[PDB]
Order: sequence, then structure tokens, then C-alpha cells
Amino acid sequence: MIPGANLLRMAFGVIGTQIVKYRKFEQRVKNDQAQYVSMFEEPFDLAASVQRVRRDQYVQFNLEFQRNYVMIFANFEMVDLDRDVAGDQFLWTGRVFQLESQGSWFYQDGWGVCLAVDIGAAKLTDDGKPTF
Amino acid sequence: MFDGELIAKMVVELNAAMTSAQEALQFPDFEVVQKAQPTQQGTSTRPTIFFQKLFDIPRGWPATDWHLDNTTRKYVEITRQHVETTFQISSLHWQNPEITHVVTASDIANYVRAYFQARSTIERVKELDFLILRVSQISNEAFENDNHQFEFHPSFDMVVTYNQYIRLYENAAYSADGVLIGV
Repeated sequence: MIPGANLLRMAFGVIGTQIVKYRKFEQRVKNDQAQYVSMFEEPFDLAASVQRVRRDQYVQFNLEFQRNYVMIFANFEMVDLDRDVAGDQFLWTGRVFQLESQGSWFYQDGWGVCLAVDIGAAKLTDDGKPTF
Repeated sequence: MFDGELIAKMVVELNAAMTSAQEALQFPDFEVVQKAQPTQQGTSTRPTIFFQKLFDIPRGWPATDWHLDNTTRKYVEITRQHVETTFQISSLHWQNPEITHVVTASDIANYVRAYFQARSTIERVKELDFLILRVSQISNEAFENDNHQFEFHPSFDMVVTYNQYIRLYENAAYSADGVLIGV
């Protein structure tokens, strides 16, 4: 049935895919000063379509900021912020991205769409690979 | 006519306070910037200090002194107006949970305040033609930066007192021609 199967898997047959380095939330404990530290699973590659979102600059406290966005369609269960849970993280073009929204569709269909915001430049390995 | 020179001197003093703040507590570099940048230019990841002009309150009536030029017999009047400007001095430094030598933007703002209220810095600033009044509050507020995280942008108002001089012209006189009338 069409709401079953995997529509994004079929759609990936024609359109191309970008390989992102996904990384899943594992647990999180508080370090000192009550700031709270997140920990994650092992990274793994993910085939996803990372389309753009129009990012517009704004002004706050007389400074100029801009929030960088990407909308990722991926054939995986992606979970952002949740009660007793922090968001997931994926690397693309040497940039970290954390999920902000959640289009779900996983348990219905197996795929998902999420809006993700850039966090900062990725760490560079000794060999030149752009992962943590 | 003074805010340019004042902003230069304040930038020098703020950079000095940042060099001192690099000693007690440690930051990766620092920057001192004016908040309202006249061209589109970004906020900096590094721990920085912002300053901006807020008001200008003249204090007391202007004081007029008379100075003879001795050449054209013109009394140049010098109108000195006292001024208390108010500078909004803020700080910005994102906080990394992983690091252990944590230092908060509140620390940087508090150290700037305490440095600028010390008596030695007051005497130095006096030697640089202005002074500093009391800072009675430092407001640590929270907001969302562009990465959808949480950041603090502490700020306080520093009152700086100085003088500004105006030169104008007036006519002189070296005579006394009275009329002694009888009732």
C-alpha cells in the first residue's frame, strides 16, 4: 500500500542523493555548573536529500545575525528535541547541523523530513576527513 | 566634537581591559567593537566586548571664558559645556559545556566594570581628559543566537564625564564715555 512501502526510497531511484554523516543521541549527563552535556552513538553514513530553506538575516541587540537552515529528507527515524532527549546531529559539507523540526512519516512510511540549523564548522581529522 | 576622540580613547582603554582580562581568567583571543556597525558585518565567535553611545546629558550651565586674541582686538569667547555621556558596554561569549575552564560573559562584563571602577584606572583615565562614574547594575539576560542555542548578553551603563569647548567671536572695548547728568 502507498502509505506503507517507502515512497522516499522509490523517489531516490530517479533523483540524486547526498551522503551526510548522521549521528544519533545516546545519553546525556550534566557536567559541572549545571550545564548539561550530550553524548551520541557512533557516526554512520546516510543517503538523504538536503534541500535549502531561505535564510534571511535579522537584527538583535543592534547586531546582525542569520540562522542557516537545511531541510533534510532522509529514509531514517530522525528525532529532534524531546522530553528527556536532545536532538540528533548530522554533518554535511564540513558543517554541523542539528534538527529543529520533525516531519515524522517514519512509522507510517519509513522516511522523514526535518528542518535543521547549522551549528558551526566541523572538526578536521588529521587525514583531512571532515568529521569529528 | 568629542565623541570621535572619546570613542578612540575608550577603545584603547577597553582593549587594555581585555589584555588584563586575558591574564586573570583565560579566553581564546578577544575583540572590542562598536555595536551599531555602519556596514553589514558579522558577530564574532570569539569572546568580545561591545560598546555603544546611549545618551548625552549636559551638566550645569555652560561656562564662558573670554580670551583676547591681541591681534584683531576680538574677544574669543570659549563656551565650555560639561557632558556626561552614557556608554552601553556589553559582552558576548558563547559557553561551551565540554570545556572545564568555564568563563561566562557575565565574568567578562563584571571584570570590565571592576577594572574601570578601580582607582588607578580612574587616575589614568583622568590623565586621558575624562572620568568614570559608578556602575550600579549589570544585567545578565538570555536570548537565542543564530545556532538555536542559548546565550547571555550582559550589559551595563557607564557614565563618562568630560568637557567640550566652543569658540566664538565678540567685540572688545577699551573706553569709558560717561554722561554725568544732574537729576
